[PDB]
Amino acid sequence: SNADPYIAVVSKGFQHKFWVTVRDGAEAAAKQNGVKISFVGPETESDSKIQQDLLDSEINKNPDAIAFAAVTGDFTEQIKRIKEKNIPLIGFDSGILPDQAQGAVLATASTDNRAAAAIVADKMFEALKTRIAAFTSDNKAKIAVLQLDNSDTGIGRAEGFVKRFTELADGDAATAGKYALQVIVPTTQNEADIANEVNALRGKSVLGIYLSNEAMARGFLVVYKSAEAGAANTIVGDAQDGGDLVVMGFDSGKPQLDAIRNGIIQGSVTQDPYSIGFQAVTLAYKASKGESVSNIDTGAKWYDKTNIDDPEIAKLLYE
Repeated sequence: SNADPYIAVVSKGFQHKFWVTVRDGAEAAAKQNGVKISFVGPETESDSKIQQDLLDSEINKNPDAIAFAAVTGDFTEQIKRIKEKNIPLIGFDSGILPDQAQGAVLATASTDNRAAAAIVADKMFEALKTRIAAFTSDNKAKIAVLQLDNSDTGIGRAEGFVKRFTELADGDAATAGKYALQVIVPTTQNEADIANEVNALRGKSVLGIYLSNEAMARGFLVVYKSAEAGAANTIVGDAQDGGDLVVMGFDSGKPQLDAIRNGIIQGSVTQDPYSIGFQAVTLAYKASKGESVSNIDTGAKWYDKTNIDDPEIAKLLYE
């Protein structure tokens, strides 16, 4: 309220420790602007019904504004009510799916998925361009894209890579026509479903694999477990040309970080969770004051063995 400023932040919960850092960012912005926040989310990201309930509970408080990062599910009833109550609504992280927003979402603070994925395409092209030139139109080099789902996030993290990789590889006459991108969506983001898709990529089948999220990386790591020559379940010698698989990811988490340290994954892109949270509350606060707001791109950064322990990179990663 005016006398006791209050903004509701409905998050994806703490299944993934990324969200501890987002909370830190949010609490910082809240203190800077003199506003109390709630920071509430489901126990796991599959608990859509509890996230619906928590969002309803917060709407009922008549907060000055709401910042929202939707898990998978249908929040149209809640967003419809927000719109009717004229509560300013901000998305953050993946925010509100566009087909649910109903004209009510003023602005969103988030990573640009397509741009982050394009960084991975740039690095993959760099790594594979000489290797691809050895293939032919009748026997193309293959790069697999493990797309996490058919949501806005999965589509954008896949499309961003595909668009940029195609631009680079068609633009270079030594590579054009000699490659094919294989876009694979596992039937769920559960372990067996992802591992079973990664199984078809064994045995000198592909040159590279792009892992669109942490769940993809975990599933991949069920199957590939070493970057030593001659070792069980190794990336070494298992590429389509008998070289080593070039595998790149997105986000972090301990299994992924260890895979980068151990040389199984060449590198990944990280988001800036603190900034996501800080900018979410900032936008919400400004919108609560009737100030004009606009989408904010919090960006993404490549990380690899060379910079993983740099303090400014380390602070973006999570276990």
